[PDB]
Amino acid sequence: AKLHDYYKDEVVKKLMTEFNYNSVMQVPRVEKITLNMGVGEAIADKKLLDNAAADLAAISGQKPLITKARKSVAGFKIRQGYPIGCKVTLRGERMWEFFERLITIAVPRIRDFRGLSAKSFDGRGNYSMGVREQIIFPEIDYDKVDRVRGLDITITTTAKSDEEGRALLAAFDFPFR
Amino acid sequence: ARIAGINIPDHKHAVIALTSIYGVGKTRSKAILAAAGIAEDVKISELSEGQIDTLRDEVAKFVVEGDLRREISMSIKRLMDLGCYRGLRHRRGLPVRGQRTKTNARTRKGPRKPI
Amino acid sequence: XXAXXAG
Amino acid sequence: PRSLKKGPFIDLHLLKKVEKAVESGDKKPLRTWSRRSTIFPNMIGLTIAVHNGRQHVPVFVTDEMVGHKLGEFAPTRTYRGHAA
Amino acid sequence: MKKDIHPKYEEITASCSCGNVMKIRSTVGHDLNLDVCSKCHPFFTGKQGRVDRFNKRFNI
RNA sequence: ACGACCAGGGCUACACACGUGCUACAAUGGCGCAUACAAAGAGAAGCGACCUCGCGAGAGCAAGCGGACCUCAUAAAGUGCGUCGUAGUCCGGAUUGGAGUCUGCAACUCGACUCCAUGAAGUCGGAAUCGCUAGUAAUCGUGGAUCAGAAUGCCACGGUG
RNA sequence: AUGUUGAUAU
RNA sequence: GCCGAAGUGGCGAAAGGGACGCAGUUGAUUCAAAAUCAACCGUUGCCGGUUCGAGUCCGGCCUUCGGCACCA
RNA sequence: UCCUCCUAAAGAGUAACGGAGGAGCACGAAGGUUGGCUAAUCCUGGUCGGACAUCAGGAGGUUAGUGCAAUGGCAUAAGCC
Ligand SMILES: [K+]
Ligand SMILES: [Mg+2]
Ligand SMILES: [Mg+2]
Ligand SMILES: [Mg+2]
Ligand SMILES: [Mg+2]
Ligand SMILES: [Mg+2]
Ligand SMILES: [Mg+2]
Ligand SMILES: [Mg+2]
Ligand SMILES: [Mg+2]
Ligand SMILES: [Mg+2]
Ligand SMILES: [Mg+2]
Ligand SMILES: [Mg+2]
Ligand SMILES: [Mg+2]
Ligand SMILES: [Mg+2]
Ligand SMILES: [Mg+2]
Ligand SMILES: [Mg+2]
Ligand SMILES: [Mg+2]
Ligand SMILES: [Mg+2]
Ligand SMILES: [Mg+2]
Ligand SMILES: [Zn+2]
Repeated sequence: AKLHDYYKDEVVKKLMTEFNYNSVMQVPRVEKITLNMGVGEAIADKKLLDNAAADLAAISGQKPLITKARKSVAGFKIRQGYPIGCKVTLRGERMWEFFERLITIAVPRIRDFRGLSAKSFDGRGNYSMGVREQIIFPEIDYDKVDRVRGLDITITTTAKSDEEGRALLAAFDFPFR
Repeated sequence: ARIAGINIPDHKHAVIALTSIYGVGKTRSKAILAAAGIAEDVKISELSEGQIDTLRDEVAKFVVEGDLRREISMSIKRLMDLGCYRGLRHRRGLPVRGQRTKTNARTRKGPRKPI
Repeated sequence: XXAXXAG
Repeated sequence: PRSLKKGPFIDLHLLKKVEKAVESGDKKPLRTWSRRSTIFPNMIGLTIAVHNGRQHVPVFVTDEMVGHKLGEFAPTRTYRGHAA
Repeated sequence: MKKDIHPKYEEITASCSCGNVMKIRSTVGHDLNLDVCSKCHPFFTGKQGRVDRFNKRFNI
């Protein structure tokens, strides 16, 4: 809610002024934040997937969805419908709380943080970033890590351009290099 | 127990625990602790939160971890881009400090690859 | 043999 | 490395040739044998053709080369792999 | 939210070394004690020459 | 010119194979603090104390000594106490980065040493193979020749045994 | 038990 | 002209998600060579399919081998 | 023997030692119904992650899918949960 309140009170006014929008509905909102773990090694052992899910659950606060292979792929030795990943979709209050926890805590705790890339937009105002270790989230205990395990965050936006996209995140002081 | 963006060991004496920081050896580890005013035999587990914070301030006086790693990486990249002798040695993966390559030099050359 | 000795 | 109290080393023949070269302008390269001479700031810009044993290798002196010896930019041994 | 599938997710304090107290919701269970936060981290705060070297060491 | 002089390079190269060594893989050990007991030897373009400065390699100043006198020069293993607790580690110290010192017209190719950082392989070694019968083997330091500088080699010396 | 061979001239 | 086998390491020859001999290479043993010992190295004729995936299944092609070519 | 296409001359049927392929099953769900859902492929961004895994968005519009050949069907899906 902190950053949701900050969005409504402060960010909307910045983006209105910046882009000279007619309507307030023309301002970029943050739609959702999808955390994904590709757990391709789980073909060997399903316990790793369970542990991966448990980590993503701790980070997010939601029980994750176990994703599965859209098709068989011989390169990675996966058949169709084999569980090879897991995701959480964060929307609303939980999204904003996570987005706080990411910016204020987790991103600082990245090893050798020199800003996030500003060229990591899809072309349609959505931002994606790799987390390389689950240690950056304090929710994970450092002691009980079986394997070091990253996840990809994606912040989906109602921004049309990347300029609108980056401006929105920049208004939250999203740490861009 | 978390200093310089790493989790240092808790059960170890502080002198040893600090050396887990990249850029901190035995001599610095002693200077850090002596500046912070912590006895070397103290286990990091036994320290209070304020004592950890003083150590973080003391460690911050030294170029460590990613600051150091990029200093080193730059210093090597500098040489390789110059095309100085040491540069060429770094590129080819051969001893840089004038050691013999007729024999030994396996640390640089890696395991032997037969003809 | 050896195509033609004592070493 | 050479003591700081002694200062840098350069051949007096090299020094004067460089001093003259800077005074005139960036001319045809300075053909030296003085591989042992330190590269000075005033050499920056000059091409110094340094002996490697058999030929004078052109070295265009940049900022990053300052402090190095001229010999560092003229390799003496030829090697292109075994069985190549 | 569904009932009794999710992690227990409740407000906890997170006091940084710099002194930034927070009140995040989290799964962790207890109050955190952070080493670094957004308000004090080098990048966020913004607290991150051979010819010069030559002139210093020798000074002719 | 197959003679002679010179500068720079090379003898230090490196897919690789072998010989001889050094250092290890640790707890009969590592580290810290304290404290015992040698022999033999060298020294004037030399050995260099004390004192002062430097974390240190060293630097400055300057006695003494051609030596049973002065100097190199604290022997180390040991012993006492503490710590580590079997870990690729407080084992190992390769490699590399940065910063230096000294010798020398000159340390790039290609010196030794110091400081900070780095912290590789290695957990006792396949077939095979070597030395040694006693103050020996094993292990521990010490000195010397060559030498401006440059030993893990060589030649020698005692300690434990 | 078994257990081969040793280039030419000198 | 027809019809069955096949084509795999250097050689011979085994096997819908590449081993065995010999050879070769390195080391050892020997005064030396062999024998021997210890390591190691190589890896699916061709083309197009089927398939998530082909040495492996399908079709065609090339090369080799075998058999059949009779009644007149 | 059986199935699909073509020969087959725009109804049906139609021969050859004509041209091409398949079957001799599977499934207690892969059947019934209710409710829901929509494909291939490529592009852009994204930890490990690569041409191709999982994630996000875009383009695209069934070029997918159909327990197994081919043909005719299939979005109100007959396709997916
Ligand atoms: K014979
Ligand atoms: Mg060190
Ligand atoms: Mg050398
Ligand atoms: Mg000469
Ligand atoms: Mg030699
Ligand atoms: Mg040690
Ligand atoms: Mg001497
Ligand atoms: Mg004497
Ligand atoms: Mg190992
Ligand atoms: Mg051990
Ligand atoms: Mg005897
Ligand atoms: Mg000795
Ligand atoms: Mg001498
Ligand atoms: Mg005979
Ligand atoms: Mg008809
Ligand atoms: Mg008709
Ligand atoms: Mg009829
Ligand atoms: Mg329905
Ligand atoms: Mg149905
Ligand atoms: Zn803070």
